[PDB]
Amino acid sequence: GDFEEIPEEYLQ
Amino acid sequence: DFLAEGGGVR
Amino acid sequence: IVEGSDAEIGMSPWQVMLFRKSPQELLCGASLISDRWVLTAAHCLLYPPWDKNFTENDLLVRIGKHSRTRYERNIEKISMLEKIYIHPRYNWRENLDRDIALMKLKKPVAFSDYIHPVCLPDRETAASLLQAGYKGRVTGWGNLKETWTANVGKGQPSVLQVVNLPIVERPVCKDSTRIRITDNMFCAGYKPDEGKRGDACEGDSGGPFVMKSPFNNRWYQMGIVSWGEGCDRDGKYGFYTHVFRLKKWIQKVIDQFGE
Amino acid sequence: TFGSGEADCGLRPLFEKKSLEDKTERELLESYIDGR
Repeated sequence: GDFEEIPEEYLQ
Repeated sequence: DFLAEGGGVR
Repeated sequence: IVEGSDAEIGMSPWQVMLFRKSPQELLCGASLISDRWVLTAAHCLLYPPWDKNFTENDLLVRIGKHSRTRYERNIEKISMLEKIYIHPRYNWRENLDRDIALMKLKKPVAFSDYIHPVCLPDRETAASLLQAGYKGRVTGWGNLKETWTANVGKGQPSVLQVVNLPIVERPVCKDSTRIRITDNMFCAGYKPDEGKRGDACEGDSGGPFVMKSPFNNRWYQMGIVSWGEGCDRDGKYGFYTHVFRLKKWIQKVIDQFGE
Repeated sequence: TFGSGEADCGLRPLFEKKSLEDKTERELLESYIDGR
């Protein structure tokens, strides 16, 4: 589970 | 019983 | 995917990733059938034996991806779900029958060199292409091996994997398992005497099993990576959700010629 | 279902669309005659 960035806009 | 028969979802 | 190889860039533009928000975890694959509809295996979303019950706002859909983990800022597209649909007669308990789900995208996606939808079979294509013997192609970012030595390496791939594998006859599928095979499944893989390997494995689910028609030169999604006993075992085949028998349902819920 | 029509799915922009094959594809096409 080695994942990068993604715009926090999508993680809220 | 899937689990019993040793089955496994992917 | 076990015993597969890295996909080339753009080779399966309809491959979609099912990404869980928190914690950020790749949960399954999926396929683009349209600019707003994505088809997956239902047990990605709904598996009570492992307390697995997702709601439209838990997950995200990442479309256009090559790398498993990287944020492919310019290529991929990241989407929110409006509604999730699971097939009303999906049997997770007993035999995993009608392992299918649609998910509708809150907003439609723009098609590119890396994003484009697969076809859904019609009767003649199902008729002529689902034959024992004929190879399909499976792709996905799931586990490379059944089990591995912990912390000595990486058990899930860096990039999308491809494996081509042939469709086994019903009787042979049927006597490979003691689980209740239904006419909404197929199994696929190589025989032990075949001297070639490959399978899909956990996290590859929902990923499309496709065929290419030699006559119109197009790709059709014939199945959905569903279940199996372990991964890449001899005399053991992978089972897929036979999309063509489930297409009238997919009709009912896309309801294309409507509102 | 007697269903084709409208909207070009299946024809992959970097590949079919450009008359290029991918590396393992012909294995699939051949399995229809059974070879290689």
